[PDB]
Amino acid sequence: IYQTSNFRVVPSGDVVRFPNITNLCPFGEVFNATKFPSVYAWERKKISNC
Amino acid sequence: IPTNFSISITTEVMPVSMAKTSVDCNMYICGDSTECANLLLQYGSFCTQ
Repeated sequence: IYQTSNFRVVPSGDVVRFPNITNLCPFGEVFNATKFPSVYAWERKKISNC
Repeated sequence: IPTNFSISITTEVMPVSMAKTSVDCNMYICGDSTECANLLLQYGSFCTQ
């Protein structure tokens, strides 16, 4: 018996499993409201980190 | 001159073998970096000797 070289299994696929979505955006909620202001008094809402 | 004997049994422990270790330098050196093997093969037969 004479050792010649080494072997290693080559990876075929790839798993990019990521954690499920975090801070959801209030976009779903801004389109579902019972009251809305006029045209000249439009509200400016700040949305960040979503 | 002794008049009576005393049969005794002693013990003696001597190692004759050790742990047959085998370290693969393909995983020890350049664990998972694929670019590491390009520089590892530059040295030579350090993984063979």
